[PDB]
Amino acid sequence: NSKYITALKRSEGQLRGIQKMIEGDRDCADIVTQLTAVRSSVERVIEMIITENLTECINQDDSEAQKERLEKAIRY
Amino acid sequence: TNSKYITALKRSEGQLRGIQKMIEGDRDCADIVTQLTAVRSSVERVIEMIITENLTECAQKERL
Amino acid sequence: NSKYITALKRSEGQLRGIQKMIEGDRDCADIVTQLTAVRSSVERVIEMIITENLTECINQQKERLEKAIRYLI
Amino acid sequence: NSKYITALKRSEGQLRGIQKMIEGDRDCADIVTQLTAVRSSVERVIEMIITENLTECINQPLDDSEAQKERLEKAIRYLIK
Repeated sequence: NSKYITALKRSEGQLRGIQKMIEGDRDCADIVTQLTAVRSSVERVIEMIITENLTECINQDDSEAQKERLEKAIRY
Repeated sequence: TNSKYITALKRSEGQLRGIQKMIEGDRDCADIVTQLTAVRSSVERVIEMIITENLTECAQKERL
Repeated sequence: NSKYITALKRSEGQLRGIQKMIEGDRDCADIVTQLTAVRSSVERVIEMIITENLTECINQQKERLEKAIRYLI
Repeated sequence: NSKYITALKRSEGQLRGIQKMIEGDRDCADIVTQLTAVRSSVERVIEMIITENLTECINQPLDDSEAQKERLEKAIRYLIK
């Protein structure tokens, strides 16, 4: 649980860093590179919740477990 | 053009604080996945707007 | 088992058609959307084989558990 | 573009491979190992067409400037797909 808190705190702080870069008129490729890392850290939190939710979801839903399986095959 | 993207990332920054409050109060994790997917999409929208901002008047900035 | 002849044979003719489209020097957006359709239907066949594997372990045991650790590589 | 053609031929041919692994009933962790292999070869073809299209869009641009923002369409497909 609190793993996901600290990871989302990292993503929140990185978005504050990117705001300070846009304020500093930093280069748009440097902006896009850091925004890309934020996108990836949020997706990593999504992957970790869907992994944990699958591994208790098979020990038990309805047809929302196919969403979890769809997600894991698409990320694979 | 700066404050446009500042405001959009301030909105995403606060949505990540909201999702931390959702995790701390133990909500259904479909709701959490949906909100994080909205955060990822609003970040992707800012990426897309910045890239199509400069490549009209672009030298070289790229990404994968 | 023999449900999935048809989606895979469709994905075969789909990839043959993309080969003709690239041969026909046809538009790139059309080519990558037909390729994403291939990849999605192959993913859907993966998804159905995983899902009916996961139901078949329920009403009969490590076989659910290394199905779970398959999805997480 | 024969470089794409060889990889799509490998993809069709082991799709026949997966189909005739269903026509043995080979049990199915090995057929989804092979289906995963098909999926990732099609995805690395998709990524290759998309990058060399993107460097075609930037490096060899259209003479209509407003129609050269089909940069916008390849960037939106790059991001959300």
